[PDB]
Amino acid sequence: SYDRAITVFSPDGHLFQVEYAQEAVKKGSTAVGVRGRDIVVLGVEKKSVAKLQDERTVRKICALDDNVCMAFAGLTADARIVINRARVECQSHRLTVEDPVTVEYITRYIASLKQRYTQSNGRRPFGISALIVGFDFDGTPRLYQTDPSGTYHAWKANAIGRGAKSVREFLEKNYTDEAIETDDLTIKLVIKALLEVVQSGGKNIELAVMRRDQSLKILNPEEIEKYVAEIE
Amino acid sequence: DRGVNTFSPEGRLFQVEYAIEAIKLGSTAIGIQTSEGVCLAVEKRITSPLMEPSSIEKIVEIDAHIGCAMSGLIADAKTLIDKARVETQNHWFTYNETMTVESVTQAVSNLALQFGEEDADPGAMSRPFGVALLFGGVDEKGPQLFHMDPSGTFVQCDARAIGSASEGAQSSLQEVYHKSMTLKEAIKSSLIILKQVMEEKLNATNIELATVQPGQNFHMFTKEELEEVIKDI
Amino acid sequence: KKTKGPDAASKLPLVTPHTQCRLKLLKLERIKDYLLMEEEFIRNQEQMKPLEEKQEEERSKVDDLRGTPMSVGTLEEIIDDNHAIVSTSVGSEHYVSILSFVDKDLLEPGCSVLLNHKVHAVIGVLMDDTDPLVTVMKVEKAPQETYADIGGLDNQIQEIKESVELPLTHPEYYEEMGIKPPKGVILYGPPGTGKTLLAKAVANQTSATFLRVVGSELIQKYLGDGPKLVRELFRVAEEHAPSIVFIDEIDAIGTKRYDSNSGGEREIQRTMLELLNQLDGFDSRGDVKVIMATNRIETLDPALIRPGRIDRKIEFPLPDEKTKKRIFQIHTSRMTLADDVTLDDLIMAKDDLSGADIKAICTEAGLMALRERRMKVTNEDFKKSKENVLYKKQEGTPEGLYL
Amino acid sequence: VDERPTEQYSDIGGLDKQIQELVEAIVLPMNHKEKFENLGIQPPKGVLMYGPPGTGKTLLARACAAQTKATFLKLAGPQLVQMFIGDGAKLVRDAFALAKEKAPSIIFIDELDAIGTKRFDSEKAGDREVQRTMLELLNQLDGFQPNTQVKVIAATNRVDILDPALLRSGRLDRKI
Amino acid sequence: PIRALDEGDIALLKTYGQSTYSRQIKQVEDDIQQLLKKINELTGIKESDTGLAPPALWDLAADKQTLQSEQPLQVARCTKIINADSEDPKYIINVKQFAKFVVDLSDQVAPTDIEEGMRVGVDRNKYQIHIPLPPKIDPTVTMMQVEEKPDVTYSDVGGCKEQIEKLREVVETPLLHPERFVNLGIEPPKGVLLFGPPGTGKTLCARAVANRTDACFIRVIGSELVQKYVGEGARMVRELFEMARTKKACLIFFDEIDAIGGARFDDGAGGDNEVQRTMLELINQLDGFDPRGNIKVLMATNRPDTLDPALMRPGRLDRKIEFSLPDLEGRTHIFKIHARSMSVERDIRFELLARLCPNSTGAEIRSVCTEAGMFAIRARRKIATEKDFLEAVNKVIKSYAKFSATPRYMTYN
Ligand SMILES: Nc1ncnc2c1ncn2[C@@H]1O[C@H](COP(=O)(O)OP(=O)(O)OP(=O)(O)O)[C@@H](O)[C@H]1O
Ligand SMILES: Nc1ncnc2c1ncn2[C@@H]1O[C@H](COP(=O)(O)OP(=O)(O)OP(=O)(O)O)[C@@H](O)[C@H]1O
Ligand SMILES: Nc1ncnc2c1ncn2[C@@H]1O[C@H](COP(=O)(O)OP(=O)(O)OP(=O)(O)O)[C@@H](O)[C@H]1O
Ligand SMILES: [Mg+2]
Ligand SMILES: [Mg+2]
Ligand SMILES: [Mg+2]
Repeated sequence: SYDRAITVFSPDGHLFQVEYAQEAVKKGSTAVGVRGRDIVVLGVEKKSVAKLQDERTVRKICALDDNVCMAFAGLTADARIVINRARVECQSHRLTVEDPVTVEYITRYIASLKQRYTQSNGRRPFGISALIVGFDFDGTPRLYQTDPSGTYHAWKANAIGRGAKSVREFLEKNYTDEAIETDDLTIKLVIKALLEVVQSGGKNIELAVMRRDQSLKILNPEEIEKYVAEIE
Repeated sequence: DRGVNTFSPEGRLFQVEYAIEAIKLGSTAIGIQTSEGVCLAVEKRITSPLMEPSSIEKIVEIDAHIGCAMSGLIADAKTLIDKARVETQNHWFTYNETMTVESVTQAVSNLALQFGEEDADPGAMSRPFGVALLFGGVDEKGPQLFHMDPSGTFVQCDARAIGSASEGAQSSLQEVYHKSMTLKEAIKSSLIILKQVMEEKLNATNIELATVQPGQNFHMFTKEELEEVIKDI
Repeated sequence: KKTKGPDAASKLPLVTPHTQCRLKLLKLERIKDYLLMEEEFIRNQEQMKPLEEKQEEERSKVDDLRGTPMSVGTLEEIIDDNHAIVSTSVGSEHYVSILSFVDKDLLEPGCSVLLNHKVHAVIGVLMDDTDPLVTVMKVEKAPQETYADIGGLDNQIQEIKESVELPLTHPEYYEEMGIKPPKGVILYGPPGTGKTLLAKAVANQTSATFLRVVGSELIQKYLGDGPKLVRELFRVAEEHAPSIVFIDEIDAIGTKRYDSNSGGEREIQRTMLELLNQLDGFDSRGDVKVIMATNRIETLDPALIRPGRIDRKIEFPLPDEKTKKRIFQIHTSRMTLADDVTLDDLIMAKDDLSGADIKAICTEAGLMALRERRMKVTNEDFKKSKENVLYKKQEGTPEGLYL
Repeated sequence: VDERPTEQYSDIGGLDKQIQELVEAIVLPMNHKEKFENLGIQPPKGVLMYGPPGTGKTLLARACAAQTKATFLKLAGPQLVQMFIGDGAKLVRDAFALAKEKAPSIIFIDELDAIGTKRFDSEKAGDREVQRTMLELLNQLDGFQPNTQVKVIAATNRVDILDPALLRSGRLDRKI
Repeated sequence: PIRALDEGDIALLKTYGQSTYSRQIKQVEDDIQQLLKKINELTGIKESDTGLAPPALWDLAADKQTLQSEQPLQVARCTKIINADSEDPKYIINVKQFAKFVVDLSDQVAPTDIEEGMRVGVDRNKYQIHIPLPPKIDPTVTMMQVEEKPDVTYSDVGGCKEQIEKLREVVETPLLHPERFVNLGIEPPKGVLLFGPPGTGKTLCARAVANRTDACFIRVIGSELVQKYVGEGARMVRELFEMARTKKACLIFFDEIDAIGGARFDDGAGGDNEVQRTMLELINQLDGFDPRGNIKVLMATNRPDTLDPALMRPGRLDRKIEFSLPDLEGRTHIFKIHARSMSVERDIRFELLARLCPNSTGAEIRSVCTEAGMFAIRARRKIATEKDFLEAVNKVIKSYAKFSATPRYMTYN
């Protein structure tokens, strides 16, 4: 059983392996999530459709539970693994607490999973940052971000991966209650933000929407094209 | 190369020294012990306006009479908090009493520095926790304030400030604190020092304040209360 | 005296319109007119004013007393009013007599002293001994560019202007607060992103005595000549009035010091040490400001980049979106573009496209045009240039690892 | 050495078991020369003080001085090298000279690591005069029979670089 | 399919395009280019043959008197004397680089006035001896004295009190008050080498000493210590120390001694050979069978690890002084010192900037105090503000010119 200390402090007070994993999260794709008044929207900018790849198996938005979904940015394989562990935990909590999980709870579990992978022996930090959205039992929309460092936070909106900060600055100046007044405005808000990073637009961003009662819905390419035209 | 458990020419562990250094990066936190009670304050250090300031919890409760303030690898603080709560409830379950602040800190400290690489455990901790806990609570002995450093060292203190502003926050605490200080006087003095060290103008949204008193349980001030104090301070 | 010897240039006040036009014709005609007027007047007044009673018989006497082939020698410990010691190029200590023509002042030890060939005698002082390998670094034909030629670098141009132009343009602005004007900016960035362009721009509106260096010509093959060429360079800089010395490609003499084992890699270290000592050491430094350009700021020894010697580290990055269109506008002007070759499209796509790439695409585009026997660039003539100029570049991560 | 310093073998520490080895290469063979021939054994006319930096070589050197009464002869590694070709040659020739003159004395060549370096050479050989100086010193040392009494001892802070010839047989042979 | 370009093709191409007045434009430009050359050629670089004192102040003597100076007063040649045969008028001299000789003493000079070792004025033709020459004082060696007082006092050297006291204990008190070192008989430590990260005031303190040295403060321009011809450097250092041992309480500063000193080796071109020889001469002079006297040495470096051991050991340099990064109080004092001449608003809290500038050095503290009012000048104000200073700190240090950790990076709370 390999039991070497992979991540260990360094002078001036830092954890290299945690930083390095963070950059790996950066080089990924750009993913944006915003919390509306009664809707939570996630989007992603696709590096390349490739004209042969079957778009079905390359989904970078998934549902941990009927009321929780997430988007990520980083090593794919690390992302698929983390999602499986979250999915099983969601069912386990349903089994014991007899109630649907809360976005805050599942975020703590996923965050606690990553925290256990930085400090552990003979392991590598997870190379993904995850954006978790969902509607709690009370109905209040929720948005959570988790970094590889294991720190998790609640946001009105934010962006990970390549083209994160610039997008967030765009979000910071352009986010407002008026922009979150209508569902369409929220959806268009997302698209413009990605367009701030992605070039082609309409055909290079995949969008998904979660409502209070309805489960996750992925916008059709026609719907994405229609919204892009409306913005223009 | 340079195993975690290594000794320097001075007899100093390398990892423990680094971890203590990392503490400085964390935000400020002020804890003052008074006969009327123990008060804690902290700087939230909001990264961005989008982030919800409610989800940055720098002051948690361990029991109805114990509170903690953190600074450092907040990700590392989580496991330390969980152990403290379990130990408190285990003590209540067995002895049908409330664990004293020193006992809880001693239990938490015993978790700090229990790390190794070879022949330790299938998944033991490899590295030291980089976080400095200010334990505050009321026990049979009255109000108690204990600071814990990453080295597993806990020592009751009358007034202390941890974080990036510790040096100078301590200095200010020196010029003002005195034995007969009341809780309100401690809270105000704590708020001023936090205001001085905080670059951003101090308002009601960027600072967490909590207090524990012999009568009341652990209490975390709400926005309405926080505004009232900073109004005069 | 500290003569503020300018670039001795600007003889082209600059024709305002660049499009072949009679306005250009008339203006350049005015330029020629004044130039011819000057030539005529100088020749005429040289011929006229019959001062032919010249030569100031007395100066003829002095020249007579100081014979033919005068020799250059180094003055040494001066003994008496009418006596001093000299050292010829062979390093032989003659004992000469200072004649009356020599001003007893201005003759200090170490000052090159003229001599009479036959009877070694200090005949006159020489205040121009600048190393013929150093005087070749004074720009005397100002490069033809203006801050408007460069584009898309506002923030990165204002920074240099606030330490190479304003401090001598409105120096009251600085003293009013007492902050000493920043001295020395290092322009570090990826290849082909400006750097030298901004250097030439600041050379143009100099108002000073620009000195150009290479970054390798300083290194010399004779032990010590290295760490004396730099000394001579900066001595000349301080002797002349306000100056800016551009030590381009400082990556050459800048490698991080190390406990070496060779000799050349120790002489180079000594050269860097001389540079550091003089730029910020026991001394001072008058109105001498140093501009350094490099491709790799991570290699420079921490020391030659310190916030007391090289402040205001500019960060010339790869051009951004709007800057790309600006540079295309500035580099496509003097071409007869067609009506469907608007450049608002060639931008984007590749995230790697520098200013050098832009100029290459613009030039191998006109060259492409001169292949269908046309002088009006075409959109195909531009779309066939991206596949011929931007190539051989490296690539990145394998798709799938990330999105 | 006109000043004739004032060191004595009680102002020096730990210098025993090597102080005596220097004694029987400096004082005894010069003071009482007869009893060395009494058997027929002569202490080689050279002792090299190889030892890590700042261990006390010059200390024992000035100790052998002062209490010598023999007009200690002093030199300097860097001083030997000179500008005009052969000036160092004259310096060394004379240095071993005026030693037969004022016959009673002992010469100490400090910083020997410089005047003599391992036999690297330049294809130009223009900067190889130091090698000529070192060969001259070696020749002088060779031309010396125990009948004459002018000892030579020198220190080298780094015995590594010394030319593995100055230690051959009859040149500096005893090591301390 | 790229067919070449024919001569007719080029000809037509040169003439189908808008050039109403363009041939004339090019011709006139060429005329201007050829006219500049004529203008400068006829106004070429003249009036540069200086070196002539104005034969007006001494105009009267600036005449046949000069010729009288010439002709008589034969120009002599310098030369030393290696012997003076007693009771035998013959002398032996070594001129300098030419050769040695045997010389007779001219009648005009009494033999007593001429001694062994003094410089004689031998004449050409037959090398006879004339008016002796005083001992030389080399120009390079004599061009090193401070001969001034740099405008830096101890007060301005903030942020380090222990360091300044340590330096003062060896550079000032042991010369300005020998009493304290006799009652205990403590030998004043001599030789202080200052370490420190690049830029901390290591040279600032050296300059500060020069303002109260009340003696010579020869500043070794290390670059001058190395010259082409062998032995030049050793002679340079020997003359340095010989002039040192000629006054009372001389202090010699070797700024950036890393240039002249380094680990010895014989691998690469036999090391530096000449440079190492100069280093060895310096070491011998500092310590050896020739007590130095009343001369002290201060040396500074960025990396002491690359110093030759025979020079780092005590004796040559005793009082090593770390110059570590300033503490909080040190930073506050440094800001206060490099802010007292700035038009800054009174309500500025300098105790906060100090915390916000961790692991910085004095040069950084300056570059922050400056470039702080620079933003004010950019805004066209006249009294900078605390916001300006804070923005300067964020744009100078901590984040300096590169801040990679930013995108969703808030793990330290
Ligand atoms: N933003 C820009 N605007 C205008 N011209 C530009 C721009 N960027 C590059 N160029 C042009 O690129 C050409 C290549 O030379 P340039 O001075 O730019 O190189 P550089 O950045 O100094 O290169 P090096 O890395 O080799 O020192 C110049 O003629 C310059 O005009
Ligand atoms: N063994 C020792 N006991 C006492 N003092 C010593 C000893 N060794 C050296 N010293 C002291 O060291 C001081 C400095 O010179 P030192 O004797 O160390 O030179 P060294 O070791 O001979 O030098 P180097 O070998 O580099 O020429 C002397 O004044 C001497 O008193
Ligand atoms: N502690 C300090 N207090 C006040 N000023 C300081 C302090 N440290 C540095 N400075 C300032 O830093 C400026 C730059 O220092 P300088 O580079 O000349 O010397 P140094 O720090 O010794 O570095 P170097 O290694 O280049 O010799 C000085 O003008 C000085 O005023
Ligand atoms: Mg140049
Ligand atoms: Mg050994
Ligand atoms: Mg210095």
